[PDB]
Amino acid sequence: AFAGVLNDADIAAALEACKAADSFNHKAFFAKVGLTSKSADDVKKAFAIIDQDKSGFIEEDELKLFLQNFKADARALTDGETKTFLKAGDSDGDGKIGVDEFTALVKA
Amino acid sequence: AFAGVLNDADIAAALEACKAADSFNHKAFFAKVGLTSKSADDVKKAFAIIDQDKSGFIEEDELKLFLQNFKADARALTDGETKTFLKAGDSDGDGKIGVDEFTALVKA
Repeated sequence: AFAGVLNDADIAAALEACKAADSFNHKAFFAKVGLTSKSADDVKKAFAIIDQDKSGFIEEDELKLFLQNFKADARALTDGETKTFLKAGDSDGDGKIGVDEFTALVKA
Repeated sequence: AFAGVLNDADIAAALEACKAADSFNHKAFFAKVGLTSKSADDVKKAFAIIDQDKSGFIEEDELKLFLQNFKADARALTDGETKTFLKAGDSDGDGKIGVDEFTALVKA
């Protein structure tokens, strides 16, 4: 879903680096794919794609499928990767990530 | 110190993927640099290099400098990366990593 608004090669390389189970690092991913340098406005767009059901939050089931928003055949994160990613982004502890949280996960 | 027993390109790419602060992932690193496919005997050799003082353990100060064993000018891990890496490898909770622990961190 980003393929048009993130570069093709950046995505591929991002995915290749975390093909092994439990090798995912969201900072590593974000930097490589090129989202860290994006505008808060484009980051919000990115957010909406990940939030598959448009609930206004990225729930754990959506975080598990994070990579698949980038390349449809990407692997699911393991439970440990998902919990780690959740824990880093979920500032208020509601077990989900809201747009402001997402923005801080991407940029900081 | 591995440059002769790990490939040049693998190391470079491993380092490039984690240049950003807090982007380090030991599984990602290990897989890319090529240590995961090594013999328990070569893994022990790797261990001895990281254990800079030959105490028989990789203490936290040595883990912080992990990358520098691969390329001398590599960055130090942040405190958060080091704690995470320590926590994943330190099975017995003595705050350091022994060779068997290291072996399981690399292979599993």
